[PDB]
Amino acid sequence: MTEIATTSGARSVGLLSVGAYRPERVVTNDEICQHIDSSDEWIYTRTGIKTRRFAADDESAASMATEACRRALSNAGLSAADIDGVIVTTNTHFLQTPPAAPMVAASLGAKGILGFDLSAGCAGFGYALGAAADMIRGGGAATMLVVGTEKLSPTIDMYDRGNCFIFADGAAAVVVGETPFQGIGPTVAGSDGEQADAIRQDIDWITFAQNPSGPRPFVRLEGPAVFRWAAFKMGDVGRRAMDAAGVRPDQIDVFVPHQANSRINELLVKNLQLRPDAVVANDIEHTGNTSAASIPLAMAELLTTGAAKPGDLALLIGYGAGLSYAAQVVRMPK
Amino acid sequence: MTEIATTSGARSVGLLSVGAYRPERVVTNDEICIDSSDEWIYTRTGIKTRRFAADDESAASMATEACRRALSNAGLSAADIDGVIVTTNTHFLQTPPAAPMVAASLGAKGILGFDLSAGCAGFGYALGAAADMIRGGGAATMLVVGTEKLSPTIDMYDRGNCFIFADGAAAVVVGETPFQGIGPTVAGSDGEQADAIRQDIDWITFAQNPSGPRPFVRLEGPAVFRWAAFKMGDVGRRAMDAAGVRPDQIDVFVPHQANSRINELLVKNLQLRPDAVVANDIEHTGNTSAASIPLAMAELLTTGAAKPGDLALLIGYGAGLSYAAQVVRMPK
Ligand SMILES: *SCCCCCCCCCCC(=O)O
Ligand SMILES: *SCCCCCCCCCCC(=O)O
Ligand SMILES: CCCCCCCCCCOC(=O)S
Ligand SMILES: CCCCCCCCCCOC(=O)S
Repeated sequence: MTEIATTSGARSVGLLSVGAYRPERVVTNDEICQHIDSSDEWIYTRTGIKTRRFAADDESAASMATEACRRALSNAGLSAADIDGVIVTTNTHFLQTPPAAPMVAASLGAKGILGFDLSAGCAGFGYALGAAADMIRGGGAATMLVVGTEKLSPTIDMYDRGNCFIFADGAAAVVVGETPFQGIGPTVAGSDGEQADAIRQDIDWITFAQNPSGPRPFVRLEGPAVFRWAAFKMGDVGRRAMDAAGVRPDQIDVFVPHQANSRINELLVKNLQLRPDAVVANDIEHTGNTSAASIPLAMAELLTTGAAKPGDLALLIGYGAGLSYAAQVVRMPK
Repeated sequence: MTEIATTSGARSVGLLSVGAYRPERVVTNDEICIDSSDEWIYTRTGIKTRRFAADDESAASMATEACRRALSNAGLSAADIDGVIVTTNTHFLQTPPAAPMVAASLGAKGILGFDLSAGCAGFGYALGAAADMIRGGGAATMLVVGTEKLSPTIDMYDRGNCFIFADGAAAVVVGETPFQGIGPTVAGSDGEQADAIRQDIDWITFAQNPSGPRPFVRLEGPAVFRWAAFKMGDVGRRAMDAAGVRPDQIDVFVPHQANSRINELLVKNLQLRPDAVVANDIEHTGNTSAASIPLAMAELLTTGAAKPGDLALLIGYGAGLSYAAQVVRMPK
């Protein structure tokens, strides 16, 4: 009797730019050997990390996202008024509400634009990019920001000899809009809810809030279990992502896995059967693991250093918390 | 150089089914006092009773229950679903996310998913994101579930809001339909009013100073009333417009169940048919935030007021100052 209208947008969409923010404070391996019993040698060998970035007390996941978003637009040659919507992916927004997106949009002077927060561990970016590209193609928006942002510092147990030296702070943003040629492939994603406990906050905020003066929550990590899972399962994931995009492994110029751990990633590369000269992102060396923020920060570093060029066929695999993953083939931004 | 494939899913996508979960325990107006009354609370809010989830229940647990039912009503098993989006404001864990757990609990542990946070516009956005993913080729059928557990967030001395919030979850199955079943998403926000609805103290600042006060949900009634009542009429007009439907065509208005008086003014402004049906689940459900709309859809469908395939305007509004709207067809 009646018909609901249907819309459509751009066919091809891509990473118009990347913009990275990294906090002033550089915390060395040595400067954590205080509260733990190990060396710089030890930490570096098992993780790949040399130094990491720590945000200041007044800095936040939303402030850092804003400064990243600000830089992204500059690199894309656009102002806030060109943006139709922003998606924030984070694990360290410390308010159940309000969301971060609207605050960010307002900070940048695009106060009324659409936006939500996407939470999916370190698969957030892959999912957010997916949703963005999907929204623009459907005609929901034309140009979008997607920003991985993280203030992990406050959640570290400085005595937790298993993960204290892994997490760090930062934010990086990309611009997604119409492009001459297809620049973002299909999103390949999934989960493993059974191993949800592998990466977690040990105490929920409500339990804690009812008994405040007792032990406070921290980020907890079952290393071995997350290693085995990432290293033995993401190899296939990436192949599903290349297969979807219709690309051979030997065509990937740039590998940007989530910066969880250097050993893991090394193993992922060998598995994926890439070219001997594919550029594998290793930002983790001086950035540390920045969760949902890692992939875009990885991209930015590879471009800043000139090891990757704009237009390079890249493969992104995000993996981590909740045991979730998201992957896709893209063209390098900027 | 080298091509990247351009894929495409099914063009037309709708709501196959709705499924609701509401906790056992009924908390009556009387069972909460501040300095108020049954006739006081019903006048400003439209609430009579609300439901509270038990101490062993969660956002995630209710979501699963809701999904499981949505799945039953769809005539589908968890193996038919390609992904789940959980929209919530009360999953009290920074990580891991709720979606894979719900996925695990449903018995489809492998499927994709995430948590989408956008105040009470969460559902509008999550529905949008779903249809978009299905139309794009990344999923054939999906669950969108709104879940909420606001009981522990409420401050019993807050004469402004303590009687407003409740617990509950409701999910929908989205998938290929003979005709277009989800209108174009119409959304936006007002960042400059982020504090209108907020958690007064962040979790870390609280954790670093536990001898101070604990966080609670704080609300600026007046500012939230002005905004919602006098802006969301336009949003409704923009959503009906995108859907290529006239106001006088709408069978069912389902605004977010924030406040009956807000929603009362909205209906007048929207200039719908005298016989348009208005979501009032709030009377006995209360404000369940990101879950209100699907709950209201299920309540209307259970009640007979809304039939399957009715034309329904959805308008989600709330925290962050975020809004999301669409014209959908009624499921089941
Ligand atoms: S993919 C990496 C996810 C782990 C970081 C998530 C944020 C910290 C976890 C919460 C810790 C806390 O604040 O208690
Ligand atoms: S759109 C509804 C806005 C209020 C619901 C958001 C969750 C409650 C805020 C958190 C309060 C707390 O810290 O417990
Ligand atoms: C002593 C070995 C070092 C631990 C290796 C496990 C690394 C997994 C960290 C992944 O966390 C995420 O952010 S995901
Ligand atoms: C000026 C009269 C005040 C009435 C109280 C307003 C209630 C606002 C409820 C907030 O809705 C949300 O879900 S947030």
